[PDB]
Amino acid sequence: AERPTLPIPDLLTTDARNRIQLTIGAGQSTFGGKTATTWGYNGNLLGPAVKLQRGKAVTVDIYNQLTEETTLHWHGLEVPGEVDGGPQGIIPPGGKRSVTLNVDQPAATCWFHPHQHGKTGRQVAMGLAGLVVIEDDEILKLMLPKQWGIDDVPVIVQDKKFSADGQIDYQLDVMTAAVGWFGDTLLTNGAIYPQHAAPRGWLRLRLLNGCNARSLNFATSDNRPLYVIASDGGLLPEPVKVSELPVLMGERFEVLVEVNDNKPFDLVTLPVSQMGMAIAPFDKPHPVMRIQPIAISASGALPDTLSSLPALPSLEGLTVRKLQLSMDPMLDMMGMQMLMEKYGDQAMAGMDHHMNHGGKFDFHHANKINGQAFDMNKPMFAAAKGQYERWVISGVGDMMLHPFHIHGTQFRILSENGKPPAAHRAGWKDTVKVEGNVSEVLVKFNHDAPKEHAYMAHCHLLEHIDTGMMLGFTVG
Ligand SMILES: [Cu+2]
Ligand SMILES: [Cu+2]
Ligand SMILES: [Cu+2]
Ligand SMILES: [Cu+2]
Ligand SMILES: [O-]
Repeated sequence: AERPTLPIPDLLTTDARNRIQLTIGAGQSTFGGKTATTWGYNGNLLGPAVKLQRGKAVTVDIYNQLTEETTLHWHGLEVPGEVDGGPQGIIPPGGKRSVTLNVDQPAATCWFHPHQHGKTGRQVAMGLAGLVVIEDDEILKLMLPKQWGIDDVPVIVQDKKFSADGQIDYQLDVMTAAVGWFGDTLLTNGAIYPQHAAPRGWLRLRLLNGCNARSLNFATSDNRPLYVIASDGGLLPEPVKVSELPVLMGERFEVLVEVNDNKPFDLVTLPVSQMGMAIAPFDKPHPVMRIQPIAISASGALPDTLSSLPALPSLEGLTVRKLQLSMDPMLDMMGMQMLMEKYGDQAMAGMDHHMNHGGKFDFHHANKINGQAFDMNKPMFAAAKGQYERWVISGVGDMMLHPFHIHGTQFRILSENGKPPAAHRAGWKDTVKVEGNVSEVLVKFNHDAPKEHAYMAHCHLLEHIDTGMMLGFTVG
């Protein structure tokens, strides 16, 4: 049997009333020939790509047809707290909420997903994620590959595991609270190892790591390079050639890759040094999708220059905020123990050389920032509006991977886990690696967020969010 074609999310623009309609609902999908209940936006699984233009306002009407509450957060969008769709942005089951997004940031690939309090991991695992394609005047002048689903394609990479009956096997338990929910089956826009037919020339891939907990590292099967043109928050100043591209949970990169006649190749993910993530089949390079060259010329360009990246400002005088991540030691130890007991030594491959005691010992509030498991009723601080701040985020105290994400902003990384950032990570980012060390970012918030619709700052390993590793903050 041939590989299925790569599914392409619909690219959705506004109607005459200036509205985009998103319906959140349950349906069925098929994986390895077996039906599973899944959730999607405007469909059974995943979601569309919402197209936004800088300087234009759109209204999004969001219909929750689930039987449980949800929220809809626009990861990477610089919007006021009131429309941010964090855990306070509740959409009742069977209800509708509308938001007006006044887009004011550069071209970028962002995404959207639920932020339901304590249930974000489950709701993403069940299928809910969509994309956001922001354009501006600058990017169109570059003449990059631009034919959606032909030479400009989104690639949403996610793992799942399934029970014997075919259903998605999600659990938030002591093991997954520590190390995350991860699986043995890799999906690419919902499909298992699809093919994508691409014209000769440049192919633009908009890569999203949509896994709950699994870090990825993209490369090609024949070692042809990837030319990174954009990070979370938009274009780099010029392309950065890489042989491999690590991507943390919730991160996006756009790359160009060459397509040549008669030479199919795979996009793959290489084994990562993260606990639990190198269990077979992920102990070896794992195909993500096959690129099948078509002998028709593609028109897109890889320009020498992409955008202007402003200089980092002087750091003296700027407010320095400390955010100390932590995990309860006992529940960290217990989750790791359960991982080791289940999978053995392979659960640490590639790393460096039972009674009820009450609510005090509950893993549901075991993970914390500044000594506090997330309290939706108490923002931890008020950040300045329109002012650069230096946020220092420490994971010293444990060795888990914490891709740290801050709502309401695109920031510049100053130190990523104790080193200056790689060139392709030195531009606009909404995520920074924290793993047993300290990161520092330069952040600015252009929009207000009140106590009642506060911004969040959190680890993007979803099971850590749901077990407390998040804080709220206000702006303005
Ligand atoms: Cu996110
Ligand atoms: Cu976000
Ligand atoms: Cu974490
Ligand atoms: Cu978030
Ligand atoms: O998020």
